[PDB]
Amino acid sequence: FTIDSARGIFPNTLAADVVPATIARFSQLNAEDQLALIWFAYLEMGKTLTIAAPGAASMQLAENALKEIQAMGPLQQTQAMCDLANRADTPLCRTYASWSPNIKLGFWYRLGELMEQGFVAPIPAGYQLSANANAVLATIQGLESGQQITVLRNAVVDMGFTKRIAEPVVPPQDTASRTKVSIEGVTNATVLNYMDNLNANDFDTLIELFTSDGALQPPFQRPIVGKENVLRFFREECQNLKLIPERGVTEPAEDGFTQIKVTGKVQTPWFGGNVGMNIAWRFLLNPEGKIFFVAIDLLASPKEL
Ligand SMILES: CC1=C(/C=C/C(C)=C/C=C/C(C)=C/C=C/C=C(C)/C=C/C=C(C)/C=C/C2=C(C)C(=O)CCC2(C)C)C(C)(C)CCC1
Repeated sequence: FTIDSARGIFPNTLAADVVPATIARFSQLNAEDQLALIWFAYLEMGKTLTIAAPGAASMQLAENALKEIQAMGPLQQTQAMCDLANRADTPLCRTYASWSPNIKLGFWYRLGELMEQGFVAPIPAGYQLSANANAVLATIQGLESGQQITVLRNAVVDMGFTKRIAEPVVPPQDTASRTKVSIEGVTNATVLNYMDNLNANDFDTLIELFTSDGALQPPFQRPIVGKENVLRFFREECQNLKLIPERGVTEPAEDGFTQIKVTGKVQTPWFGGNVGMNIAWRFLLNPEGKIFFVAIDLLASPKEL
């Protein structure tokens, strides 16, 4: 088999494909409506969910771009934001596209604060969304919180126009303070070491669990193939997560492989314990126990656990 055919293991797993569906609809909207829709979603979400502050290093990396926008007149500030949403080719859009997701998120977090305070051009008073935009926002507001925050993050990541700029790599958790996960039905050492090393930010140990040609598929993304690319992804995008696997099932696969499905919850440091995303992991292990393929799926509902 191939990496691409391994994408088919456990085909009964119902992923929350409403998320990429909603992003596709969002992406069709007029840029000002995209910005207003997210503003509306963010303000209403903020009534029950508090977003964690961006990290200090992230803010320093975005500081020069933020200062440039803040110095513009209001019409130019709005144009710059529309440029990002339209994916226009401008210097600002190219800088934005060089950033990791967390830096992009912290950039918009700060702009949102400044818009609330009146120091950056706000969405116009009394703005009404287009017919298509209003329906997109309705869909978002009917989703589970874990799906709502995934829509927002994906919309942020998709902006700008395509070096790589990321936050510094955090030191792994010291061994004496690490916790160990417990998974009903699953004692497989590779799966357990995967969860535990990711929870400890121990990416150098984590990557050694993979085959040389192995791949990791994040939710609604294509597989990331090979140790170099997977390790880069861990270091740039996978810091400070909390994986809470609950239960799993283990089955033989072709050629002496083993396939394992685990379900549980994951927390992002942007929301902490206030949002638990419903997640499945689908592992395909070679005869020596190395990870040939692992897919991480956002599940359609808690009924998929
Ligand atoms: C834009 C915009 C605005 C600002 C919007 C802002 C500020 C939005 C902020 C949104 C945030 C902060 C969203 C954060 C979402 C984080 C998520 C959804 C993380 C999910 C991570 C997962 C599921 C990890 C899963 C993994 C596992 C478990 C593995 O085993 C391997 C690795 C990996 C695959 C990664 C304003 C308002 C101004 C209006 C104008 C436009």
